[PDB]
Amino acid sequence: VEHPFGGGNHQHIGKPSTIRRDAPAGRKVGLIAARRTGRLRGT
Amino acid sequence: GRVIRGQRKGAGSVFRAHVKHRKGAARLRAVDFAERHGYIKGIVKDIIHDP
Amino acid sequence: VNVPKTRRTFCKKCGKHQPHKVTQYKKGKDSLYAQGKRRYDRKQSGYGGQTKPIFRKKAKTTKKIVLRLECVEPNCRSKRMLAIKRCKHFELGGDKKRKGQVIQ
RNA sequence: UCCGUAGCGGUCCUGACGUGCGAAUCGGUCGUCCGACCUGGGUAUAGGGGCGAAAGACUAAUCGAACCAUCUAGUAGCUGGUUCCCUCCAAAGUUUCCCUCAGGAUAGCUGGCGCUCUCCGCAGUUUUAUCCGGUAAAGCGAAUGAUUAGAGGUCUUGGGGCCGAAACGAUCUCAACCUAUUCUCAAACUUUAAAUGGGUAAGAAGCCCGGCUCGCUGGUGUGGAGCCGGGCGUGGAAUGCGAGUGCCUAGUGGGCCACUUUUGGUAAGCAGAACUGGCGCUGCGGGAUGAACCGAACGCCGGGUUAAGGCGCCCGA
RNA sequence: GACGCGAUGUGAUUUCUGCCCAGUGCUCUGAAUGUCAAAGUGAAGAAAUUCAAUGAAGCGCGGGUAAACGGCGGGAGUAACUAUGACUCUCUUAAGGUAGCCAAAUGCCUCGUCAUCUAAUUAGUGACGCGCAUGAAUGGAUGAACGAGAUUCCCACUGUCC
RNA sequence: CUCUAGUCUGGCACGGUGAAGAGACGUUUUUUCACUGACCCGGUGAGGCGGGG
RNA sequence: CGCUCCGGGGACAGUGCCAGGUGGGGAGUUUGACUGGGGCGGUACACCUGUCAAACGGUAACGCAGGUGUCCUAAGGCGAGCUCAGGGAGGACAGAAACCUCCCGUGGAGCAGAAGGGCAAAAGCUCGCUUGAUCUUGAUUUUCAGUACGAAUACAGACCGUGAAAGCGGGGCCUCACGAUCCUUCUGACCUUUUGGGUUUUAAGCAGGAGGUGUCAGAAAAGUUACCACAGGGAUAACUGGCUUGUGGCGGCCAAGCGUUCAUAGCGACGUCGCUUUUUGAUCCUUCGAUGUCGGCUCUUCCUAUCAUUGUGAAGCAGAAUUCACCAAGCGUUGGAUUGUUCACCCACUAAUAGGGAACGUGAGCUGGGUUUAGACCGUCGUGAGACAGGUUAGUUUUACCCUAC
Ligand SMILES: [Mg+2]
Ligand SMILES: [Mg+2]
Ligand SMILES: [Mg+2]
Ligand SMILES: [Mg+2]
Ligand SMILES: [Mg+2]
Ligand SMILES: [Mg+2]
Ligand SMILES: [Mg+2]
Ligand SMILES: [Mg+2]
Ligand SMILES: [Mg+2]
Ligand SMILES: [Mg+2]
Ligand SMILES: [Mg+2]
Ligand SMILES: [Mg+2]
Ligand SMILES: [Mg+2]
Ligand SMILES: [Mg+2]
Ligand SMILES: [Mg+2]
Ligand SMILES: [Mg+2]
Ligand SMILES: [Mg+2]
Ligand SMILES: [Mg+2]
Ligand SMILES: [Mg+2]
Ligand SMILES: [Mg+2]
Ligand SMILES: [Mg+2]
Ligand SMILES: [Mg+2]
Ligand SMILES: [Mg+2]
Ligand SMILES: [Mg+2]
Ligand SMILES: [Mg+2]
Ligand SMILES: [Mg+2]
Ligand SMILES: [Mg+2]
Ligand SMILES: [Mg+2]
Ligand SMILES: [Mg+2]
Ligand SMILES: [Mg+2]
Ligand SMILES: [Mg+2]
Ligand SMILES: [Mg+2]
Ligand SMILES: [Mg+2]
Ligand SMILES: [Mg+2]
Ligand SMILES: [Mg+2]
Ligand SMILES: [Mg+2]
Ligand SMILES: [Mg+2]
Ligand SMILES: [Mg+2]
Ligand SMILES: [Mg+2]
Ligand SMILES: [Mg+2]
Ligand SMILES: [Mg+2]
Ligand SMILES: [Mg+2]
Ligand SMILES: [Mg+2]
Ligand SMILES: [Mg+2]
Ligand SMILES: [Mg+2]
Ligand SMILES: [Mg+2]
Ligand SMILES: [Mg+2]
Ligand SMILES: [Mg+2]
Ligand SMILES: [Mg+2]
Ligand SMILES: [Mg+2]
Ligand SMILES: [Mg+2]
Ligand SMILES: [Mg+2]
Ligand SMILES: [Mg+2]
Ligand SMILES: [Zn+2]
Repeated sequence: VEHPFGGGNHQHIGKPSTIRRDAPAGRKVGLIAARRTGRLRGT
Repeated sequence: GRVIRGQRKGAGSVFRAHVKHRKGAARLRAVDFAERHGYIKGIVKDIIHDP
Repeated sequence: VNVPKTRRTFCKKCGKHQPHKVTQYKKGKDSLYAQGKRRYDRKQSGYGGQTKPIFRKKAKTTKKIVLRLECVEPNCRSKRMLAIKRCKHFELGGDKKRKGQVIQ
């Protein structure tokens, strides 16, 4: 009820944390409009 | 569901800035004839800490 | 099933048996100005969402095949519908099967 | 940062108390006690909103959507109640349909109102005729399927041979095969085939003759059907009973038990059927007791006699 | 005003953080173009109307991304005592679980096997790994100090008990 | 399942002034370069703006 | 001297209205039924055959064995001509099995399918011609309320096919092969209306087919709740108590054998008869306006199917030790490590360390270790909320002064 990531019998997200830019408020959490999501290697 | 924490920040009244002990808006001098065609001279009085 | 493209059968306008051209009936395109379509279009307008039921629990696999029978007479040219039983495969006038031949 | 007081908090005894001091307190024991510390007052954020070092916690003893009023006497196929007497009649838990299975509609069972006749008709019954059946039984020396044993057979091919290099030759043999017999069976086998049962008939709406009509049918005023006009009453088996007919209609649509037949199950006070009778709806006599068993059904009484049961005493005999 | 603000995951230090972009997400690129509404354009028709072309974004198509969500095999033969079995073959998916670690708060079988602790241990600890169903920021391993956290043993102490 | 805030995108209107160019069958379509006067932003106590001398 | 206050943008941002995409951020709603509880599994939910089914008909169960959502331009309709399955005896290659011929052949074949019935100059096989699988009223039967749909039977009115003709045929030899209203689509008439009249498009009607509701007399529909709520139900599960005893436990009868010999000292196969309710089932009768749901501790009583002790019988009883059996429940049946345990296993003592019941005795007697709310962690599963007779940790145990009994 508090967050779209909350709930479950394990502390886990359960959905891709990368979210589109034109998402409604209350859903647009996590990594907003992300082009890539990893450890920065190189440039 | 309930309105989330990141949504609640835009309404204000709890998440507003703590600006009680701040010294003022830090900005440049306004542009005029002196600063547009020549130069003006001022003096540094003191250096203060802004919270 | 297999039916030929020609059938000598009764004609209501002639009052006699005449040869006919036999085709397969297909459903025509829905007109936008039928009364039920106009009523449906005005009911679906605005708010309220979908108003009429949308059938989803389909069970049958094949349709009933309707033959469109046409009088070959120049004066008459009268057509009618003749339904047959449900069949999965249907073909108009092809490969008239024979007896006593070799299966290969 | 450590021990530790005031302060703040609330681990354990799962102590006290638990119609308590108290709608969360008390005692001992405990955590922290210079910092993300404690605290008054002012002020801000208001209900699908706030606020949350995040327990769905807190938001005036109310929180997984506060409180007050109204819509509102919200709806409920569900639960509980539903108020005087007497008289008469009197059920159903079954068919079909329904997102139907704790409910309705429908038919059945019931009641009320009558009416048309009587002062021939009808029957939870039999007799006499005439049809229907495929259960009980029986049969497998009759079909189908299952199945036990010997016996006699030729070569109809073989499994072991053996005297033949060998020949449908000698010649034992064992099994398939054939032929008469024999043991044992069938809800989804049957030649046979009951008992009980299910239909019709047992007259006047019937027989009988004569005539007429037809566009139907035909060799044929042939056949068939429909019309008229007459004549025949011993009312054509037994027993019993007055019948026929039309509206409106409540309740019911959870049933259960027993002889016999019978399905599943090891069985069940188990589950599911058929027939009839009960209990439910019903008291009484008996079975000590008792929904269903035996007898017998009921206005208030007197006399007599019984049923089923009984007759040492309880306890009539 | 990017040494800032906003949105997430993990949770000091030390040591690491392997492989997979097939799936679902996120992001990029595009008249090189399949689908594609309204409006606009053209044609027919007496007109209502019909047909056709054009056809935005988004879906499709292609690239990137796992400290995004997540995932990370199966069967045979083979060392000349027995066995195990480095090695080989084959089936295969986007890889086939790497370093570690373990009957763990995670192991059904299970009270696993061995050692130790006891007179006796389904408890504890240390090893073994075939792991139903361990595993690397859904973080793995370790680890001083700390804990009204969970568990085992010993000394001392006692009415917990005889 | 059926909707909906928000958001992306297309059309019409507010909505003008010129230059070129590319167009399909002289109207009109659209692409680019500019202008300010609608419209928008910032600053200021609207303090020396543009040309000329 | 001047006309925007200076700059920065600018016919675009932006605003208004439509159009498409996206949109559990939010709203509303749904998430069938039967059911030896529910869920999972199945369809006994619409149909057909044989049986059940008790010789008219009808008749149930998640009763048994099965089948169906098709197939056929002929596998429909006539007419003609043949006879099938199988077997025997023969014939170059030819053999178990290719083809020809003779004889026997009551159907042992075939008729599309599941099964049943039916069928021999045929209903089967092969040919020839065909489209009665066409149009149109009514009536009837089946299911049944005696309503529909589906399927079917006799006619009647037409036009036809075939055969020389009698005749037969309006689908399949018969019993199944399928679908309302509303809407859409097609066909039919020199058809009706389209509103003050006329013409023409269009539209609405009438009549017959189709597009489909398989939950098959026909809603348009995914989950989770251990955070949960209400109306109820003992019509329905999880305790006890009942019926039953498959299973568990205990006991018999017969005696092939074991026992060096020897069935029966002590045992006992193959069979068979019982008992008990300290095992688990099966069932759902009582209880859901609540009967406190596992153990352990404590305490009392009862049972005998007797471990020891008293008295005895029998041994393959020399003594000692140990087995079998009888009368027999009077008296005993322990201290501990492990586990919440029941159970189990081990150490030690002993005379023996027997088995059980009392609402699986005993929570207003205790305790709360386990199980079984809400907080959390791990593994597996699920996209997710969450789930796990899978582990781990923390988690309020109320009242007697009433009656009886003591
Ligand atoms: Mg959410
Ligand atoms: Mg997962
Ligand atoms: Mg609209
Ligand atoms: Mg300190
Ligand atoms: Mg301190
Ligand atoms: Mg307490
Ligand atoms: Mg007290
Ligand atoms: Mg006091
Ligand atoms: Mg607000
Ligand atoms: Mg806080
Ligand atoms: Mg929670
Ligand atoms: Mg109901
Ligand atoms: Mg009731
Ligand atoms: Mg029969
Ligand atoms: Mg018999
Ligand atoms: Mg019964
Ligand atoms: Mg009665
Ligand atoms: Mg009675
Ligand atoms: Mg008695
Ligand atoms: Mg009397
Ligand atoms: Mg007596
Ligand atoms: Mg992360
Ligand atoms: Mg990684
Ligand atoms: Mg990808
Ligand atoms: Mg490994
Ligand atoms: Mg211990
Ligand atoms: Mg260990
Ligand atoms: Mg993993
Ligand atoms: Mg993990
Ligand atoms: Mg949404
Ligand atoms: Mg929702
Ligand atoms: Mg149900
Ligand atoms: Mg009968
Ligand atoms: Mg013939
Ligand atoms: Mg006819
Ligand atoms: Mg035929
Ligand atoms: Mg939970
Ligand atoms: Mg649950
Ligand atoms: Mg309730
Ligand atoms: Mg009950
Ligand atoms: Mg019970
Ligand atoms: Mg037994
Ligand atoms: Mg012997
Ligand atoms: Mg019952
Ligand atoms: Mg009670
Ligand atoms: Mg009690
Ligand atoms: Mg005894
Ligand atoms: Mg108990
Ligand atoms: Mg008690
Ligand atoms: Mg208690
Ligand atoms: Mg506990
Ligand atoms: Mg819990
Ligand atoms: Mg007192
Ligand atoms: Zn014609």
